[PDB]
Amino acid sequence: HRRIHFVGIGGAGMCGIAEVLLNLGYEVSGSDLKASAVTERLEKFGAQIFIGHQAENADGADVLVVSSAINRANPEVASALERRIPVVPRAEMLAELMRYRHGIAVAGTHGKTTTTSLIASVFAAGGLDPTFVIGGRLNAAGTNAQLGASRYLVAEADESDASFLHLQPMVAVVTNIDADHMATYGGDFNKLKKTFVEFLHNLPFYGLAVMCVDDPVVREILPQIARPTVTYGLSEDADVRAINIRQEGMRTWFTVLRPEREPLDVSVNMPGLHNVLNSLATIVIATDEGISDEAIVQGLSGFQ
Ligand SMILES: OC[C@H]1CCCCN1c1nc(Nc2cc(C3CC3)[nH]n2)c2c[nH]nc2n1
Repeated sequence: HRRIHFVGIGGAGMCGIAEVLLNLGYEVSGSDLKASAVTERLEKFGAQIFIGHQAENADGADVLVVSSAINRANPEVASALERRIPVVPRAEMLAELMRYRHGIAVAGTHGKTTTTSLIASVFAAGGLDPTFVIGGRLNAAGTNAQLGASRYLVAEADESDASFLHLQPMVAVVTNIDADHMATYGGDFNKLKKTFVEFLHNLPFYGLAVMCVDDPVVREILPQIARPTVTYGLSEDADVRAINIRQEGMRTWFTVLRPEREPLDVSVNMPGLHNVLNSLATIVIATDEGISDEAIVQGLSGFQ
């Protein structure tokens, strides 16, 4: 399959996905109700854009991406269903981008968004210009460069998303495991916890699990993770720990302890121990990746 067609390519987090797919070398087409600077950019990058929804826009497509669900009203979808051209939801195509890059999946009920951004900020300080996914929207700092150009793809992993178990990351963080989304799993918290174990088992044997052992549920499932694991937290028995936490204004300072490394003084421009924990998770990923102490310090502190 070589040509991907987006129904409503302008809106949502549709445009970012199309942009990455162009970067990967696919033929990309899309329809939308109104032309915009978003569709002009996609067209400049090689996408074929149709204004209006007629069945002939899906011609030649090997797969359709829709933003919400399959709508019989929209004729492109119905013309695809009738040719058995698969129609996949936006979120699933978004998840699969990770198979083409060195993916870093940030899971956890709370803190996914700040941790993803901290990671992207540090990697960017290290010259790596990652593409990152927050709220289903693809971003990077390069602006002129196509999304997906970096080797690195940093993405929120939401345990209530239907594609949660279809991510193929190289690195996975679990900041914490809460019962918010029990209804997704029959309303059973034990089922929810098993899904996080399953999610971590999507790592390859050479992958990394980054686990916040300050959360008692993360700590409970730790012995089931049969994947390389680095723990972090304020707990005294974490691999990567924060000590001597202090303040200077809205800036939080602390010293991070790492195995086989000297103590490193960092600071982050956001308050509360949760942003200390977000920094530790970032520090673990950057360290394993070989990023320098200078870029870790610069990425964490210059983060607004
Ligand atoms: O159960 C401990 C959890 C439960 C509730 C939030 C505090 N806790 C936490 N948070 C993190 N990050 C966050 C959280 C938020 C906003 C929601 C406040 N922004 N960033 C974490 C990164 N690693 N570990 C974490 N723990």
